[PDB]
Amino acid sequence: SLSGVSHVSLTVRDLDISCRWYTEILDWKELVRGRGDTTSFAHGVLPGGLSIVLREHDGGGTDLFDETRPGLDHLSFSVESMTDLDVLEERLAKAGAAFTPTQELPFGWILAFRDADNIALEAMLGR
Amino acid sequence: SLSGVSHVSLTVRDLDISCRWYTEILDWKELVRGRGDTTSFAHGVLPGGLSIVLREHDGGGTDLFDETRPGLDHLSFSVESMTDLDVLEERLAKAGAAFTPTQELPFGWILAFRDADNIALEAMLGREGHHHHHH
Repeated sequence: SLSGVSHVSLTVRDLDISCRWYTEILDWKELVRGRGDTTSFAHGVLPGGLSIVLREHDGGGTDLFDETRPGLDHLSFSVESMTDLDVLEERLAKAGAAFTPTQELPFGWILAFRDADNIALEAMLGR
Repeated sequence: SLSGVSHVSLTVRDLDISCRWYTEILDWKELVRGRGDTTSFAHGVLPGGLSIVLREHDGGGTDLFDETRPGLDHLSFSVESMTDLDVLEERLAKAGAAFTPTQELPFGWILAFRDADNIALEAMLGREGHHHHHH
């Protein structure tokens, strides 16, 4: 049957800028780079093994991510301990990224942040 | 350390339509639906454990899924056997959904399809180290 996620492909405004951001913030490791007919991409993997492909589409506007547009509302990553969240907050702050400090909720702790294109991301330590 | 995807929250034009679509196509099972500040949501889980939250924004439904816009380009699921792909194609066809026949590639087989909001999805089966091409 269906097991899980093979990989998530995210559209970014500037490949290079996003590659650096994901590398610095989430330890994303670029494996290969490439060029499509109307796009440029970078396939990378996060600690834990999750595959994340960043894709820049030709002649894209300046337009940022918008939760109200069909597609991604937000992507939530699972972490192993509170330390992971502390480290993320430290990296986010140092990069001057937008983020709301870890909040404790009924089902766990959530750290909500935004990438270089305002894409809504979260890191959660579940109970 | 980061350990993968906790869950994926998708923005959809019509919550009810999407719930039925995901239930019927991917055996998504709704665990609870509620109301947020400016949204309606339904949290469900897929076979294999992946959590998917469907979310309808009160002020949404005017723009279309557009992979050229920041956010999701496409979401690819891992499947265990060819039969999983065969079943998906059958369901997609029966439902009159948008999809292309499963394609055989060097490193595996991929079934590309769209949900009710045209969001780009894929089902993937690996080749190397398996015997799916030996039957």
